[PDB]
Amino acid sequence: KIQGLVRPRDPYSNADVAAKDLRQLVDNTIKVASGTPPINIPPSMLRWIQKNPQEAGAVIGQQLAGDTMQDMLNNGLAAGKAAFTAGGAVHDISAAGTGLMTQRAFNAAQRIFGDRSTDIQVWVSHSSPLFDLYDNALANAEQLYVFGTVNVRADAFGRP
Amino acid sequence: QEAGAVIGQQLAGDTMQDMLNNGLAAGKAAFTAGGAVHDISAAGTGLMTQRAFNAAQRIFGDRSTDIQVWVSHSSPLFDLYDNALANAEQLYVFGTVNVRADAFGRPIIITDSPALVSGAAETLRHSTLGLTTGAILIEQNQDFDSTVVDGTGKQNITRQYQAEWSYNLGVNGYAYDIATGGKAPNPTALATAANWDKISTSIKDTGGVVLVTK
Amino acid sequence: QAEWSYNLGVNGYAYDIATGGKAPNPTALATAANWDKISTSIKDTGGVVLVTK
Amino acid sequence: ALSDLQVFNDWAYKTMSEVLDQQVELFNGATRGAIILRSAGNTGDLSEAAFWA
Repeated sequence: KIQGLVRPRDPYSNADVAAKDLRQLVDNTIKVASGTPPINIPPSMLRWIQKNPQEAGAVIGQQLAGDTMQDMLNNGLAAGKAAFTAGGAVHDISAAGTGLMTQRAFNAAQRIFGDRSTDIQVWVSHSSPLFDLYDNALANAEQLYVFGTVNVRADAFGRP
Repeated sequence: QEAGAVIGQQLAGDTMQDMLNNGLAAGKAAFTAGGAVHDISAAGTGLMTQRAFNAAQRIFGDRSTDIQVWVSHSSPLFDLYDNALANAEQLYVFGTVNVRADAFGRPIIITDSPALVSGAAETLRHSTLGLTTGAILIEQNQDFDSTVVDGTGKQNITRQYQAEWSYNLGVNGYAYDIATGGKAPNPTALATAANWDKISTSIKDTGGVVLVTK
Repeated sequence: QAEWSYNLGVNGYAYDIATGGKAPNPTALATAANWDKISTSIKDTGGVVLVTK
Repeated sequence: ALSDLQVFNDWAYKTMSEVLDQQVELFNGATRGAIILRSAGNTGDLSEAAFWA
């Protein structure tokens, strides 16, 4: 995006105007490789206990499917966390406060996105923060939570 | 030639932006000069339970229904949102927090206009201006001129795209002061006060009221 | 033995493979200076981290 | 193995033109007529208009 594309051009004047250049930014997507340690699956042990040696493979794939998904998600979440911090898209409330406030924090995140605050779609987080907000809902200093409304998962700004 | 298309799409965006910003800055100054300015900077960030809106609505005494909108920056909105998050006055609930209303049937326009923010940190202020029908007038003169000069003599030719145009802007009930302004005012002259003469006999005749908040 | 690979990309951010490495480990994925801010506006970039003790 | 082989990575020229990020669509209906944009203009650095008081 060329900054300062529109100048306050005015007549009754011919002052020198500096020039600008056209730049091209580049996007990026790194590739992550993952493997599995050699799983010792001798048929002898299964046969001794009267079990199909093929069961060893069945259990391998069962856990592998979940593990592979976990690896991709955890890697994606870690990459996103660092990316945002590197880009400056980060707000610290650990020093300025404690735990998770009653949706007062998400308001500060709205400040970060300013006009485009609506762009934020989800609130991917850990279990602890939620229980902290649950405690905030159960300890609503401001009277806006009733017994039936304290299990909400919204950020009071229409975001899950 | 591919650069011409991106130059064009960015131009259109920046032209609409520039016109809007200049209009907002000129409107703010006109209301301030016409006395349609209210300061809540001392009373916190303002928008307190939207009482600042009410206090600014007080300016239009008999017919405050003329103002039916509230143009402002994003920060004031989240300040009011943060206020809605803590109902010290018990006037809000978990659901009634993300609201764009001043409790008087007026939408709160949100825009990151540099003409709506002044100063930094403590000096930083936020101007929420409420407008009537036809308060801010913008009229493009459609005098656009465009010539690309291919600078030569250098190792590589380098085109020099240049574009020039103009647009007339005015404030309902207000008149630009050339003596304090100029024949061709810059954004600064449009934003500075004393550059707008109040013509309407009464303030309610003029369209627009600016509410300055911390 | 099982082996697989997948690409990872964050909106408005370019991985610094120079610092991250040709095959970055999950510690490099979280390592700072391995991500480059691209979109001039932070609003253009997608996502924001909120550190809460 | 892969060290012997040569990688050429991947690249593209989407040339997506980053544009203004600020919301400036506030004209006519957008502001309920409060801020209006008129395609037509007027001549002369000034445009006076004498109306009765």
